[PDB]
Amino acid sequence: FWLEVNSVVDFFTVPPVFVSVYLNRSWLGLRFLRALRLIQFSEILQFLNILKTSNSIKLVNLLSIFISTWLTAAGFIHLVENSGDPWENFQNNQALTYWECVYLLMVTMSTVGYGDVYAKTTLGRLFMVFFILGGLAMFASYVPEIIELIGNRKKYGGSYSAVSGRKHIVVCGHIT
Amino acid sequence: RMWWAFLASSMVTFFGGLFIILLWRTLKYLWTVCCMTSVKDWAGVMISAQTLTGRVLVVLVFALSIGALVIYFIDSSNPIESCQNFYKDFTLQIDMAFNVFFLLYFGLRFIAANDKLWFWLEVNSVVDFFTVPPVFVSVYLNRSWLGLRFLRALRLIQFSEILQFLNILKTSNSIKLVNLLSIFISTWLTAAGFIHLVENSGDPWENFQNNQALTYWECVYLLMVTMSTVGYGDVYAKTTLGRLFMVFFILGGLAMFASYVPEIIELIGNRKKYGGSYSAVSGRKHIVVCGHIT
Amino acid sequence: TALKAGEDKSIRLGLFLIISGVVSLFIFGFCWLSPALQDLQATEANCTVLSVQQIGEVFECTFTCGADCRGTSQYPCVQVYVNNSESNSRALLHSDEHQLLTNPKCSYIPPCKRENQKNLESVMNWQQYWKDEIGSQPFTCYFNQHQRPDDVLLHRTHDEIVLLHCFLWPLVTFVVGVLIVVLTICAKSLAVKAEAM
Amino acid sequence: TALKAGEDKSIRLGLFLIISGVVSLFIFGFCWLSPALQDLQATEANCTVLSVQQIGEVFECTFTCGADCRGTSQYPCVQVYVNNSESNSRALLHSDEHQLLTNPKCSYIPPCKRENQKNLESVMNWQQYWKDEIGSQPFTCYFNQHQRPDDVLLHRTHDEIVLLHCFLWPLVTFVVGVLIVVLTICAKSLAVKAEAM
Ligand SMILES: [K+]
Ligand SMILES: [K+]
Repeated sequence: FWLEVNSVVDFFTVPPVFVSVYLNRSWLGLRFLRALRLIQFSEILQFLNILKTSNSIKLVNLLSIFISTWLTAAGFIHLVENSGDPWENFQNNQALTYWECVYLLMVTMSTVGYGDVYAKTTLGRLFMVFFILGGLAMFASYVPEIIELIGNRKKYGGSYSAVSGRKHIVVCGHIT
Repeated sequence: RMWWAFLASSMVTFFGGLFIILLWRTLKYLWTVCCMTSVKDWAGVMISAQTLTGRVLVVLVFALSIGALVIYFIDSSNPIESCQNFYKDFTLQIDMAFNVFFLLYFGLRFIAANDKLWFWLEVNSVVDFFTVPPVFVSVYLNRSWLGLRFLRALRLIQFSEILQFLNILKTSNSIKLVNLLSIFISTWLTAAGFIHLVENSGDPWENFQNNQALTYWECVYLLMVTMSTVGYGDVYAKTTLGRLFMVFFILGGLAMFASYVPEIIELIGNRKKYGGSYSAVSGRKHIVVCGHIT
Repeated sequence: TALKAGEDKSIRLGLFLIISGVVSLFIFGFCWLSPALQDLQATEANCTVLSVQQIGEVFECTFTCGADCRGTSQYPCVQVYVNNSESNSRALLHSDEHQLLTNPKCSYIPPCKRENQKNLESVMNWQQYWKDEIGSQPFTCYFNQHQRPDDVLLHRTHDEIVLLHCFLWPLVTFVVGVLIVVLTICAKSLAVKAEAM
Repeated sequence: TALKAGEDKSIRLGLFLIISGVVSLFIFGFCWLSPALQDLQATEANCTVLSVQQIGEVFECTFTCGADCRGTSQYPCVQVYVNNSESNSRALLHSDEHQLLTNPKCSYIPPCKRENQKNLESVMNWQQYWKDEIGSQPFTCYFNQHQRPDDVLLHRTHDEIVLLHCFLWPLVTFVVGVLIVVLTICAKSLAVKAEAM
């Protein structure tokens, strides 16, 4: 339980906020890790019976892993660019907003790369090399994202909502 | 400033050595038109390969090659104007202490590998001819040169042998995967060395005036941003030679070096394998079930 | 009783903190050594002021007024020369590397303010503070006779406390990583040996 | 006895050095010919100084102080005119192409130093050196009457030794490549013919 991922998200979120109210001073630290809580959003739609097939549960699980990873990686770039390199006395920092980091990640991971925004610190360049090499060719380059996409198309129905006043009939055997 | 004497020491040793080996074979051919050999199989051969305790002729020369490559990373970070740290310090003194081993190990391989000609133009032999003589020139002139030393990164290719001899690495499939992965890292660090060299020195038709002060890490980053096809253009090659090299690395890196197919077959081949040995733990009873299991 | 599943994750985390510590020390090595291998070649020395004056040149500085203010104002150039007693020769006094690199012409930069009179006064009171000490008073000062014998500084390029933080913290993660795996392999392998009783 | 495996690799290396030599000569052809086909149109000529003077204009130069120093300082503009005897007409004296392209207004650039007095003295002693030779002394000088009849140089754009290096070294690799394949095909095909005895 202690080294469970959702437990790690609490250890990097909760104590800093006690320090912040004790010192009466906010700190814009690793709080973005709260975005990693979106991964289990499939459980909410499944418990509320909004989400149907196991196939659609797999699709929403994959889609939420993409959004939460995108918002997390944008948080790491945000932190690492707004604070300089320490060997540079923190002087080479860059005033990227969080939304410029979200945009930079999208323009990079689509491989467009305009270079209107890019990481300038040495740490930011190390993180972008990691996010390019891990984001392509490991995190993307799945195969089940197409098998589940066509698996959503094969399914001929579930229940026949029988409407009142209409007569009804069932046909079976060799139907072709 | 001098520079071409360092380069000549490698070009002359390699081509001259090719010719003396070729001509030693040629004069033996002419001899029939005109009309200690036991010790080499004993000494060194019995510890270099397939002899279990041979770590002193593989793990050691690997760790020294990584040390020589790290020393190159250190050396490339400076503006090359120093006259104090580049001598009796963690620079040329220790660099020569690492490189003298490669002379001995090259000689030991030369006296063992009977076929001199196939051995001379072997890739790992070529890496020694472009590394070793320049460092003798450097300690003779008492002046470091940041030449082709990055080629020591091409020694990482055989890192699979170390993990296999130490029994760290299991299946032949995982050996193929680590062999491919090490070819990528060593090629990336090598190509970054060629761009580094070719951008920090200008085009010669431009009197070397159009040079660009890229660090080695900016060249490593440039190669990654290029080969992923992102291409921000925050860093790019400005010299005519650097642009020729980037056109080659784009055309050879895509569509030949990448565009393999076994990198997916080995990736799924790592997923099929249901186990190897059943570590039988003491005190637990045990049973085996077989036949038609479904 | 899922102890096998937690344990293997504990060993993987210990190995991760070992490798992360080693790699973090490697990375911080290559990028700190350029600053550090520069500053260890800059020697501490004794120096004494020869003269203080304005050279009649005037330079720009950037002031601030909140919300990315593009405020700019001029100030007069002061020069100060010293005899550097470690070389028995002239050098310019420059205070620190950031000042030197932001204007290498002049010995001082006033903290650039909204009004010209506040720049003028600041430079004049700095000049007047040094006019009291044109003399034999030895000044502990930093010089680089190895590759930069022209300018001398009052302060070093880096505060060594952040350098030391930047090596002690990754070394702590390496030590925690090996200490995690060394403690946990007993609670794995010897716990079952003592529970078999 | 693996001689077949080494031999074929020897032939492939010889063919590689042939093709690499030919392609390297082709590449260095296209990029050297723009400089070379310019400098062969610049003629050596005799010229004589008409006047030396300052025109009262002042220009910037960049000085250095170590660690990518952005040092800048001004200097006074000198002009020197010559009669170019190959055209019996005025031209400005410009020393070399780098000087001309870094400031085409003025005949000389002082090596830009930290103090203005060192720029002033350098320009004044250069002017004074030419004040001794305002006369009939023929000056061997380089002129381009084909497309640039306005300025004259004391030096050429390139040192021909690097041009010659840049063609002799790839030609050597072509010669080594063909000499490798021509020597090795005998040690392949005639060695077996003489071993069959
Ligand atoms: K692109
Ligand atoms: K771009």
